[PDB]
Amino acid sequence: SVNLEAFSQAISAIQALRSSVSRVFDCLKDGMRNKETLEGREKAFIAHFQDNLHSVNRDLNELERLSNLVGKPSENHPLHNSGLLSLDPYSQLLQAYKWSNKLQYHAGLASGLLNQQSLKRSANPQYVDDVISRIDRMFPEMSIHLSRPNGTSAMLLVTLGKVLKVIVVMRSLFIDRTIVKGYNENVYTEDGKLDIWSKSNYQVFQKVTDHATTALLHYQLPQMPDVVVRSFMTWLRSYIKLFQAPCQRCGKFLQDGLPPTWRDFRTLEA
Amino acid sequence: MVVIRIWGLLKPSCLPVYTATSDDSMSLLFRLLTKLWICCRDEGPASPASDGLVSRLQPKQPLRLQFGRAPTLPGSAATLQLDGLARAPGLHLGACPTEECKACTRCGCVTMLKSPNRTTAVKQWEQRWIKNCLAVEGRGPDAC
Repeated sequence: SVNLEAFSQAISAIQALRSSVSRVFDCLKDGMRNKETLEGREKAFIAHFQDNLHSVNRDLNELERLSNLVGKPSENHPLHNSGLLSLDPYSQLLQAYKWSNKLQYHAGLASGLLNQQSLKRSANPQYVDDVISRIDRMFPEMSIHLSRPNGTSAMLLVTLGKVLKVIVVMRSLFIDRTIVKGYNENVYTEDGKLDIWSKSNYQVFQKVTDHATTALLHYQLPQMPDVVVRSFMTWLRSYIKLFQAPCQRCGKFLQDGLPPTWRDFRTLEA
Repeated sequence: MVVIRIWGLLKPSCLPVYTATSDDSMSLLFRLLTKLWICCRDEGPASPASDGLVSRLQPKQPLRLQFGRAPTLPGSAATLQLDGLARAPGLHLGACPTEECKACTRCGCVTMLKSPNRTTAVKQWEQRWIKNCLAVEGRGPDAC
């Protein structure tokens, strides 16, 4: 239900249409201020005429969209507000709703713009890992698992559409010491005797491994490990296609990908 | 008003109220003005039922009248000095438009009209105003 944007657009469109026709009619009250050379006011006249055409076209385009609204308006939710004045002190509800939404938007914008901090320095539990894994596992198309046969340290893997699974063995909170493979080439279930590491591939995913290592040394936030691993997995998910290759053609090299800024492009160029 | 009314009877393109109900206001206008005339000829009343009835304003009120006049030299008693440039602050065919569109002949009394008058057969007015106008010592011209 995102039709609110199109409806606000239509509001702006009709307001602009009214303003434009009013200004057009007001400008026709007088001729050229001081031409002294020609009657080039016809140019501005044709410009206003085209603006009217633009307005008509926008009105038509918005009439084409915004098909219809659903029946039973308000979905029976404010029936309490629709109720008699006996139970309604009801407007207080909408007031608090608007206040909460405004405060939320304000806090979000403030936090976003506060990213450029001014802190010159920063000075004067085997239960969060499972919780974080459970939270991250709720995400779709990206299945994870963990066995941890080494010890206190964490050992886990992730899966994707293909069989290009990734082996990530890190500490309790922050992700480090990761490696990548492709199409069961690792076989890290019972490799040799157990879930082996072997730190290797067939000389193709080495670039992907280097990129992931660089990313691990880039998304290393001072705190909030949940946000850290979320950024990590979002970065990982950006390779589900490996088909497009902007800033070049998709033939430059073996592959093309380096999206640390949530946007991929031809590698070996940054 | 009666001669312009007989003119309108002779030709339908007279000067109407220009606001609304243009096609019998002239009748009630004439009636009201005759009422004020009789009520003011021989030491009559001024600005009571007459006032109450004329207090009705039909949807016909026009505005934006010229009221032609010109600035002056208000040097009252002590001092008013003016420079040579950058002056310091102190017919009915328009005579006050928004944009300039002709030679813009200036005038002192009320006129501020066009120099060639850009017309075909109004030459009576132009002829009567060929020479200096009413106290037209300030009958000047100005560009732009």
